[PDB]
Amino acid sequence: LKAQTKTEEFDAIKIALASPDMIRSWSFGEVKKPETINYRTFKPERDGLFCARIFGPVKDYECLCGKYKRLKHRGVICEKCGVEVTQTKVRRERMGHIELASPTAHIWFLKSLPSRIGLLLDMPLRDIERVLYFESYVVIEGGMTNLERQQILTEEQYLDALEEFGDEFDAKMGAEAIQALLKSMDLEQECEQLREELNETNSETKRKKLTKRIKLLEAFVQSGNKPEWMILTVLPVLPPDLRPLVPLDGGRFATSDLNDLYRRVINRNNRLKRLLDLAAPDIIVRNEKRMLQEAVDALLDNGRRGRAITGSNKRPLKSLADMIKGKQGRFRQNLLGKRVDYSGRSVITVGPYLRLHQCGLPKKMALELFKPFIYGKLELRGLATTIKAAKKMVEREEAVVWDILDEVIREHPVLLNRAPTLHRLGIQAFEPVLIEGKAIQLHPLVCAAYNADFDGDQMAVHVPLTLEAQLEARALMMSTNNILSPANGEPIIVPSQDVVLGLYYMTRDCVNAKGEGMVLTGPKEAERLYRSGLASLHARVKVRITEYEKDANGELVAKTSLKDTTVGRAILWMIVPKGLPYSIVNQALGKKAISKMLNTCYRILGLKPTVIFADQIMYTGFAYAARSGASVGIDDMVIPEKKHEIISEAEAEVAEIQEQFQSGLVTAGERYNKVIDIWAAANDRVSKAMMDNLQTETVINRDGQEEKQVSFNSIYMMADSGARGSAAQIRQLAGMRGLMAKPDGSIIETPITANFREGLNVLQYFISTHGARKGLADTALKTANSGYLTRRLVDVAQDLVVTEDDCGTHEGIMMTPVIEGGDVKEPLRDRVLGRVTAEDVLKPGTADILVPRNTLLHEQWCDLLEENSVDAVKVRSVVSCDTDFGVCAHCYGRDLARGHIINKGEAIGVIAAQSIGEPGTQLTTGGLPRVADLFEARRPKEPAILAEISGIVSFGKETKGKRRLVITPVDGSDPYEEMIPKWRQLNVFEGERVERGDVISDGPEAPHDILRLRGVHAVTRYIVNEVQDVYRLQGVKINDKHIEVIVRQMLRKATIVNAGSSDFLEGEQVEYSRVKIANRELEANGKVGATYSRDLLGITKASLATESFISAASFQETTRVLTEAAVAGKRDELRGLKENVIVGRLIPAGTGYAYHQDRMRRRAAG
Amino acid sequence: GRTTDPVRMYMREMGTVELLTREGEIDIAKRIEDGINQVQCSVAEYPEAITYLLEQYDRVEAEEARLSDLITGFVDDPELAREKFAELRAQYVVTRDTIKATAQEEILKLSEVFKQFRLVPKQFDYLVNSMRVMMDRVRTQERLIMKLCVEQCKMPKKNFITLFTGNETSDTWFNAAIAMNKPWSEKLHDVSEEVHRALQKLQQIEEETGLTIEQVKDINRRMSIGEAKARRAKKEMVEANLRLVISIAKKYTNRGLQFLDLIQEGNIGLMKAVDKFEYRRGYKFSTYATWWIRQAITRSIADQARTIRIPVHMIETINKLNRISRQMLQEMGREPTPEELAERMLMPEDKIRKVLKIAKEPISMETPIGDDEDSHLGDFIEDTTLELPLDSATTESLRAATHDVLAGLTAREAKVLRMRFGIDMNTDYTLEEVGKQFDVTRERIRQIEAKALRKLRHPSRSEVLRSFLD
Amino acid sequence: TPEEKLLRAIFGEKASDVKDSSLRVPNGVSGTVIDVQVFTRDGVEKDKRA
Ligand SMILES: [Mg+2]
Ligand SMILES: [Zn+2]
Ligand SMILES: [Zn+2]
Repeated sequence: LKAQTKTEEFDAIKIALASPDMIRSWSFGEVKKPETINYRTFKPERDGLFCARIFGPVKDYECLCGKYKRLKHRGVICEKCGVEVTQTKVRRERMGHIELASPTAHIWFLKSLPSRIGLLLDMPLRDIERVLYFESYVVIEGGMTNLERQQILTEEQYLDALEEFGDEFDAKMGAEAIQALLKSMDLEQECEQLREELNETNSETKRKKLTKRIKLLEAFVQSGNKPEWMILTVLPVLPPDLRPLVPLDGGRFATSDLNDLYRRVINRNNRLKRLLDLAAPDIIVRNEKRMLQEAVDALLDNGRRGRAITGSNKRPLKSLADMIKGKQGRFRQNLLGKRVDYSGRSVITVGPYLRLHQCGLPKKMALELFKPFIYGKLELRGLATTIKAAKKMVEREEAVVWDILDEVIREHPVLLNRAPTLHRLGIQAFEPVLIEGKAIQLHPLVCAAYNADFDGDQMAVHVPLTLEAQLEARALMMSTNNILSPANGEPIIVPSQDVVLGLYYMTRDCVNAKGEGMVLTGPKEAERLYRSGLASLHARVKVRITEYEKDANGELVAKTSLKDTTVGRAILWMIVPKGLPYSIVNQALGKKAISKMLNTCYRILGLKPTVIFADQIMYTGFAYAARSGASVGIDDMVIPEKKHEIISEAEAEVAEIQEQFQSGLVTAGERYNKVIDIWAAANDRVSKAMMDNLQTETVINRDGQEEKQVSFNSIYMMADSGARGSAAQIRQLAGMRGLMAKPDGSIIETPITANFREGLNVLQYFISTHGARKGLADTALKTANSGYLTRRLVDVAQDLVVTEDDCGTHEGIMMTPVIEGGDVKEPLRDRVLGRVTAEDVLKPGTADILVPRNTLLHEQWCDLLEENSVDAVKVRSVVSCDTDFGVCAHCYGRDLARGHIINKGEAIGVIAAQSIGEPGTQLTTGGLPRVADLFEARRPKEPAILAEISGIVSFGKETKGKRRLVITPVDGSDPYEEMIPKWRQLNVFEGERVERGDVISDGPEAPHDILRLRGVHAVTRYIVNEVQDVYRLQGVKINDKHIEVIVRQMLRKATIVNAGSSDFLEGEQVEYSRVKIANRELEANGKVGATYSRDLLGITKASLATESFISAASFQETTRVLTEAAVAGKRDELRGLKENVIVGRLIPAGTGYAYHQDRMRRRAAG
Repeated sequence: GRTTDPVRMYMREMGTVELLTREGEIDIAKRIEDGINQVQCSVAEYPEAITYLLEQYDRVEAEEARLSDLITGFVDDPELAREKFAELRAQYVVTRDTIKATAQEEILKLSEVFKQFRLVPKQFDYLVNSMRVMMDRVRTQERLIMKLCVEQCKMPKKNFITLFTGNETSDTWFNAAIAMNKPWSEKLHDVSEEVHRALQKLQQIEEETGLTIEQVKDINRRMSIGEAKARRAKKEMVEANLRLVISIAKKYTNRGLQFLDLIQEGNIGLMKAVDKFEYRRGYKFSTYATWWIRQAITRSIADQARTIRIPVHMIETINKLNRISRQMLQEMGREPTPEELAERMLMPEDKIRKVLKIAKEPISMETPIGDDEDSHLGDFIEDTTLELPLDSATTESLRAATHDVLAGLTAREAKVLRMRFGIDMNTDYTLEEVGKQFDVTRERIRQIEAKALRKLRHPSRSEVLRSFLD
Repeated sequence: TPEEKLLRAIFGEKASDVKDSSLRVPNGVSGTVIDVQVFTRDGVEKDKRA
């Protein structure tokens, strides 16, 4: 089959240097004049930056002169002024060129940090520039006389050398010289000679540089690039419409700066040509050449020499490099953002009536949004003659169109998004409900996922146009399909505030209330008792209930009994579906328990019942909370009666210590510490006073004299339930608030003795102000830090996607409870949950396998593990996965918004990064910067040192600034001797044996070490446990998984030790390497296989290396990436997410994973 | 050191050149005179240079050219020209027949009269070019005859130049020197056929050019020398005078061109100044060159300094308006009304609006607006040349409409209506064309059209197409 | 274009040499007009309303 010629759907992309002829290929004509437009008739002057002949017709399908105006005439080149009449769009396409008189250096290859022309010629930059400016002469192909090939000479020196040797010696200057150098260069010979020289001499200094350079050279050879091309003969001109002259209001014009630049390059160029034909003196033509160099440089990339300024305006004119780079840090117009059709936004409101799967959509918004659908549907049923008439109909807002809109809306989800999108729940799909009014209504249960308050936050809507988008939205981005955080299996649909105050007030009990002690047949007549006003909502009562347990095999058991409960719990029970026990509603139902209700419901009955349950819980929560008449008065906040006395005694303490300072019994600092301690203790006292009084002081009577229970006071119920408020803020309300701190970090020794219930005076408020401002500043900053972190994270992961199904390795990490110093800072059950066993696990006795090799451990398996005493389970992790270029689903875990095992093709790196990043706002060496330090691998300030090798050690030599430590292995050779500075207090025992990785000193340790000495599992364990320490200290739930994938991406590269295929010390992919030595172990060489050493790269460092250059050009420094890729002729195959997003095709993950796979296998095949 | 910034590597490079003494100027100019006059005299000694001028003047009187395309005038009108050319022709027709010793005295005079003619620079250039090209023609045969012996047939160049000098035409060297029994002699036989046939053009040159191969080198060699001397001196002068250019360009700085652009154009001006200068008039070279340099500067600025090029008189006009606006600014205490400067200026005076508008410079499309954010002016300029989708849909629909309604008439009415308009066909057809294509012609066809339009006019048909006109 | 030409031929409409630039109240906003001002170039004849 004939392969093809014209447009197919392309794969990969290539980048390289451009030949003069190659540049001429693109060019459809030479621009010979600086002229733009005629100045009266605004038509393009021919052969100028804007030209109809070279580039294209000014108006569609029309010749410039106007002779051929007919759409029939097309491939015709006009006889008057040749313009092929074609759409004006081709003026956005067709390029041009300029033939430069003298050769010119391309600023990108001159000034890139490792100057390409420089290190290709093994010549310094300053020399090359000194030669370019005609400030000295340089030799080329010196022959055998007196002189080196790359040697530089002066005027007098060149003259003398010329007098001595006329021929068989050669020297030039300027651009032509450098081009002569590059053209004369023979890379192959250099290769041979350098290999020889590499072999002969042994010095680290010599052969390091030697091998680096030979590698560079052979790379450039394999590229297909010939060095001369770094010097520009021909200069391409960008299409006119990409730098337009287009008119404005008031008859004014506006144009891109490139014109101003290009024009210059033309003028000077032309002038230079003139200066040749007039036979000008050298001093002149030289100046003109330099000027041409400067102009071209300014055109390509401005700012690397002089920074030319635009006409009449100080602001420096934007060059082509600045066009490519873009701005707002690193953003390429895909990255910063892109405007999108079929969308909208507005202020959002509540809408509690909504089911969890829908959202209120303003009528007008839905009208303008679905407009094309409405047009098509109106004439589909024939209510409109034509599309025009349809427009007139909906524009008139005729009454009939609203129903048609009701039709086009029904099954057709819309995407809702909020401003700070962090995790994937920042965008969710909903079913539109047509609503009068201009505000968007959003289901309350979802308000948690968006982090959306009602204080005027706005949300944006997007319409899923294509069918695939409708089904993606409904089956993926749908609200009901994500009930669980991807970070941890806990429900994100958890009831927020009003609702939980509702259920809390519902199931609670006071000591004596109407209907106390009586008995009822069932919840129905319990509610019937309540609504009629006979029985109180909360009273201790026995009622018959029928609960269910599915504990049979897939089968619901039933049992009935008399339960001792309250009226409220009885009424609430009506909602609880099926197989849930009555035990769950029989408690007080706080925000914590009310969550575990939904959770258990999900892990038992499945999705649908959990959804409908949650909805019901919300509705009843709101209803009953409204019934409750909960409120807040000024007398709802109770100050301790003993406050003033505490203040007084604590006030005696300070004057005591003060009297002791007056008599010198105590030093100033010790005094300060003392007084501060007494005030702090006082604060604690008042807090634990008001806490007791506020909490238990309801003292009430049942049938006897008295009894006392937990208070029914409003603010207490609020803080206790988990609705809103907390012991700290309550403490600030009634008891005194804190001891503030002055800006320098010190803490004022006279706290705020008053509170908010009382008044604060001038001083106390002024002092509170600093705390406030620092609070706002700090939080607003930590937002940015979080964002930056997520950025680095997704950059380092991204393309990691579940690819294979099972790599099939027994490998994994040993999972134990975290067990820190006290009892169990986190259990085993949470650590191993939803993960998969590496190998079968024992009972205390054996040949009895409870869990069989690799099996998803769900709640039942973990509970079965809990029944038995098993303290340890080895678990497969994403870090140990044998699969190359991705993760097998078998190694990942089940975790998702769904409880089933992770799907094939879901992109895990991104969700991992998001999962780590979203909570980062809540984080407070320690803290968020501690996390950033961790993922960046950074060696700490005052690190410890670990024993290089096991065996008995001792101290050796003396004090030079290092007192040497000599290690003595039992069997093996001694020679390892480490130089440890002796002014650092040691740990290691002079007479004791130390295992490798022991403490030879104290302080934190660099994970590079932990990886090298302790091993891979050790280092990943250190990272995960430390970062998890940071997060868990703040109360943040993040599964170890995500952190583990981040870690895997950190360790992607390693450095070889042995040999037999590739180079010695190269940092390289362990995917590539391991697949190569697994390939080498058999066939090939029998075994030549090479040993490597795993390396640890920080996230920002690991994100640096990416095969795809289009990807790198996005988030890295654009200029350098483009150059550095362009020299090697690097060929980007795409294959990743970022690059495919940039080029605008299907993501090689998720829904798209089917396509790419089908394409990936078709590639490199029959 | 070198701070880059090419203004500096220029400033320091020219600063080396030492200022000219008042005597040195005259020395150099004298050198120029010497050099040029050499090439002029060398031209006078060429027969073809004369005969060419003759053949050209014979074409001038034959109305195949004009007197302006040949002479800029002599030392010293058409009559005087006619008789001067008669003089030239006269000395030519004498010198020609005297070639039989004594001839030289007249051949020297033949030059003199020819030297009275001041040629158009183009003509002189054509002459000199023709000479050097003729020398290329001589070189072809010299190198052919050289390589055919030395490189191919193995003969030393040492013995090759012996019978060469003085002759290089006749058979004295070719056929009488191969029998010399030298080691290189019998080897000359292999290539003989190729040398002696190529000798044709060689001996032909002495026919065309009227000079033996001897003189042909001499004359234009002397010419080369003269030219060289000339360029040498002139260059020297310019390089000496760069400082003046620098001093002049410092006036014109902000006019919208870069410093080095200015000084370069001015340098070109100085080059022209040296080219056209005559020291014999006693006019100082400084104040003479100043005008030329200033001319190059201003004339260049007018031409290339705008993103939109404007003719010179327009520019001067604009400036003229500015002048008035200056006095009238405070004179009126407010500013002259838009039509005020109009009466002050000669022309129709409503031109103030047009001229004042077109004179404005375009605004950088990168001009930042608001927030300091990446929103830049160009980001706000919408495409007005695009076509709304809400329309394109109606185009595609209207196709289905007229295509439907054209199936509603007779096939001949349909053919005639699809013909009378461009519907689904190239161009459209004149009613006579339609007649020839239909074989039924003229008024007849038009009638059908009417009735056709009539059938689509009264609605069953009309209800679908009527909704298209808003 | 051809079919537009046929359309005009049948319905005999003169497609104007003038396009409508008229200022119309932005979509959705509704109110009462409390004033109108007319600024004119010095020398151009003031229209009727002005
Ligand atoms: Mg808010
Ligand atoms: Zn034309
Ligand atoms: Zn795996």
